[PDB]
Amino acid sequence: ASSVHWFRKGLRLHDNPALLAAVRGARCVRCVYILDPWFAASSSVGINRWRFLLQSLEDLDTSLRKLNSRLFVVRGQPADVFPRLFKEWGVTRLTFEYDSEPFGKERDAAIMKMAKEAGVEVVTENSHTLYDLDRIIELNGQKPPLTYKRFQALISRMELPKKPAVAVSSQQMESCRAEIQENHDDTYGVPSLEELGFPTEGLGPAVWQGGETEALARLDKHLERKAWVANYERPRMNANSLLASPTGLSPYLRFGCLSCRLFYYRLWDLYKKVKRNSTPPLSLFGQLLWREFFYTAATNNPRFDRMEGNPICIQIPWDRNPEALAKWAEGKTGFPWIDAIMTQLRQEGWIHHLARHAVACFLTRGDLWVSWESGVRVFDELLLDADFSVNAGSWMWLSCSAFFQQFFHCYCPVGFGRRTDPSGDYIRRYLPKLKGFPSRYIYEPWNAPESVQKAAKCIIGVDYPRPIVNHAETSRLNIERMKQIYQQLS
Amino acid sequence: KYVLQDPIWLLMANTDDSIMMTYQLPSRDLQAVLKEDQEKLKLLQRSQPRFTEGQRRELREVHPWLPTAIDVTGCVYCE
Ligand SMILES: [Zn+2]
Repeated sequence: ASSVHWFRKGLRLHDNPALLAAVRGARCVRCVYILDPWFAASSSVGINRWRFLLQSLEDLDTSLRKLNSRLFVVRGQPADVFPRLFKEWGVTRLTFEYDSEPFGKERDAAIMKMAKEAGVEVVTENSHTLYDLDRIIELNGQKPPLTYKRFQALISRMELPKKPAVAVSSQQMESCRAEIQENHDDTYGVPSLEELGFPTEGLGPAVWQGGETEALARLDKHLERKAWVANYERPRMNANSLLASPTGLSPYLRFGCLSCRLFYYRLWDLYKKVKRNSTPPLSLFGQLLWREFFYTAATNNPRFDRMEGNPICIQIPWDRNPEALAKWAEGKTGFPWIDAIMTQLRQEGWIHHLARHAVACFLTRGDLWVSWESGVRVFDELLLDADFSVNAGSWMWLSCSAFFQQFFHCYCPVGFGRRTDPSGDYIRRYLPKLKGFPSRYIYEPWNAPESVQKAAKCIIGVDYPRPIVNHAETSRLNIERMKQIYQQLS
Repeated sequence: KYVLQDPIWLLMANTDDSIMMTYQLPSRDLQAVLKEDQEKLKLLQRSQPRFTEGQRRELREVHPWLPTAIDVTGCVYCE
């Protein structure tokens, strides 16, 4: 038995029911990530996600070193390399973690058609999600739950998520060092950002360090008294919450550097101990259940991330305005609360979900009437924890285009900031052209006494953008357009 | 040496300083831009999402049988 475990997500040694599978009958096996660095990356603006991916593989390599093995990044396409890799290695079987998302599925299947017709065995474990998503779907008449309320109900009636596998092996794997070619780094080394086409001069330490190793350490911090209280007990919105938490876990969950299940049965264990209750409210797991919901709402929906062709998305006459979408994307809307969320997003690769809500509102329903599926595009390159299902699902709800949950008033581009962080500490941080402005004026630098803009080294329209629109003006009109879509809706 | 390019949203847009630093959105009329939506909607209201009895019921549990979060004059902070 000689096999291959293929990494795409599930970038982790722990809770890997797929990497476990491959090793049990095996004589000698090898792991792979497959990348064509030459065409992999879509744009100059997407450095954070690729840096995160590459630190992740690098960690995987380090971890696999301690197993006297290494990670094999293979340049090419999962279509051209697989057959060759079959012949050169005589691999008896292939193991990889189930990808639910529509396009992955298709691709995964056509790569199953290939392995079967080449007489190689295949096992998929679904360890990216808590549940077998298909069963949630069959339990509901083989259709996906349309509301979060019904989603919740359906999973309370099913088994509990599988326990984290005891994935990792030493004396039963570490000595599977059959073949050792030292031409290795030259051919299967982990790419650098430059092979991807990114310039890495002047480049600081990643705010969000990749890898399973950073993920597991983060889990532990996440679950200590101070982080617990502040996140799970007395949650309050402060200027500090906007900041990238050292305990944040969303990116690690997305790449699979952390197991969503391990996270699950530890968030439970901590509740059990601290509250002396062995059956916790469902809302405790809220951040995971919403991730599940979406992975579920989209698995049989090839067009989940598009308005038209999507069976659950309201169709709406969004405007085209490429200059507007650009000013938004760049953080040059002229509205400091928005522009600083967009700036943070771009430098760091993460924003707080309410910063997301505010920014999603400004572009869609609130002020510019640009299609949400464009916001999804912008975040797909920028946001560490975005992916097909999670990112589009979220944007549908926020724009008022889907029925996952109760709608809610439009956050204000000027008000909702000064409530959230009155100090203006956040804005001064990400927009240093606006340091010498008093918090009083700062969220609205246009309606602030001219003397100040003169005596603040930045004048509006010259060093900082004049306001894309004015809020009340344009928001007075979209709300009626919004009612119209709903009046005339049956 | 490799040079990736700007993402599509930039390439499709005029992003020189006058657009970035001071482009403004237009000032319009309500009943003009309102009517156009009606026509496009008549096109659109084909997919429109349609559900069935099994699905149509769950919305009542989460939604007011809907203008609730929108039946207002502006948003909620500058009107
Ligand atoms: Zn407002």
